[PDB]
Amino acid sequence: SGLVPRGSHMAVSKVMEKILRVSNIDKIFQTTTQEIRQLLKCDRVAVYRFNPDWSGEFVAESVGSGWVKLVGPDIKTVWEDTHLQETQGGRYRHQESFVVNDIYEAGHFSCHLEILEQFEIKAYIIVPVFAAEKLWGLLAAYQNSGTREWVEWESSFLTQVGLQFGIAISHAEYLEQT
Amino acid sequence: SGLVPRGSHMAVSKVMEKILRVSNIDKIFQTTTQEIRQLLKCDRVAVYRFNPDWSGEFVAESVGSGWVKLVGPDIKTVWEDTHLQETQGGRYRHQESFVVNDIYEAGHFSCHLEILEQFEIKAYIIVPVFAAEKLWGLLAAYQNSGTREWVEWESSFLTQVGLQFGIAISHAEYLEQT
Ligand SMILES: CCC1=C(C)/C(=C/C2=NC(=C\c3[nH]c(/C=C4\NC(=O)[C@H](C)[C@H]4CC)c(C)c3CCC(=O)O)/C(CCC(=O)O)=C2C)NC1=O
Ligand SMILES: CCC1=C(C)/C(=C/C2=NC(=C\c3[nH]c(/C=C4\NC(=O)[C@H](C)[C@H]4CC)c(C)c3CCC(=O)O)/C(CCC(=O)O)=C2C)NC1=O
Repeated sequence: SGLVPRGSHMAVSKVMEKILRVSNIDKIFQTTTQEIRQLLKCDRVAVYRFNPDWSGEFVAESVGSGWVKLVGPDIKTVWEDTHLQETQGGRYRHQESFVVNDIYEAGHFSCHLEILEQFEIKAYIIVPVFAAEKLWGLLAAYQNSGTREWVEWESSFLTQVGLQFGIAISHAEYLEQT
Repeated sequence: SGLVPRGSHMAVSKVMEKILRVSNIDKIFQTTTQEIRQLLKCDRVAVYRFNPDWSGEFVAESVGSGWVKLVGPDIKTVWEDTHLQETQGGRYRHQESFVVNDIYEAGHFSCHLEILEQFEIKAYIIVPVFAAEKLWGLLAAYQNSGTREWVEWESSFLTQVGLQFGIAISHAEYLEQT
């Protein structure tokens, strides 16, 4: 019997069309984080951009009602993570994605737990965004309402959109090139 | 622990870069069918294009040594399939993909089996290629050496490249638009 279209495949395909047709990458990030958050039924999806010193800030997001807005006019949410700085991007530098069903089961340090608790994160998936051969930032999906048993299609989907964001950034650089 | 890059994800991402940078869609089909065939370790990967009457022909392929070449200069391999014609594209019109581990276990008619046997096909995956809202053709992976227990990542991968071929064709149309 046939295999009908899958949500993740159709969402990734839609991102590709936007990259082909939309020059405003901010707008691609804003609409795409929204589409991802709807498909994953999670509480926040965010793009985090590294600074040269490996600190960074949230630059785009979609967030459900009842959770704090971390991106917007006259807001700048910075996270200067000393592990990511010391290691120049952690495992993400090696193009690894990471899946955490329960932040209390991951062996995080308490100062890291504190920040996760501040953003009300209970479970997450984090993937790399590479532009050219450099780690440019991270794309993350968060569950704030409770723990979550993420499945393979969900982590693969988020990884694939991270690749597409990377291509979007790279292509914009290429086009300019004036 | 981290999830390292997956072959299918990196291959789909490479196709997207080609679509952004390469105007020659023939060339995208030829190099991409080769990449797919290597990753799937199968014997033939082919793009089949429909004519207005729902007959069609193979327009690009990668094929292993020892199997017949069906695409090339001064060759035209047509398959006029009466089921696909009568139904205007079969299940593929509804954007369904199809996975067959063993052609003898699928309930095919003997005249269909005959053609499959002519091309030495034992097992296959077939996916749609849509350009705009129209079924433009099919992208197929074939095992000729024996039956094959295809797995989910393989069918998802082929489906995703079918979507990307569709976007490639659509975008080329859009750009012309002169
Ligand atoms: C996309 C936004 C985002 C960021 C930036 C983030 C940071 C972050 N901090 C990490 C680890 C870490 N972070 C810290 C430490 C600290 N962290 C601090 O903010 C303090 C300044 C300092 C206290 C000393 C340490 C010690 C680790 C490694 C141990 C652990 O996993 O907690 C990890 C590693 C998890 C892994 O891949 O194993 C991430 C992803 N998570 C996110 O979702
Ligand atoms: C990409 C290249 C390619 C093509 C075109 C192809 C054709 C093809 N013929 C099909 C069915 C069919 N084809 C035919 C009949 C015929 N077929 C003929 O070539 C004769 C003219 C005629 C004899 C009457 C019939 C009766 C069916 C439906 C029953 C069956 O599954 O065999 C199906 C349906 C399988 C499904 O989705 O269930 C396909 C995909 N397979 C491929 O890999």
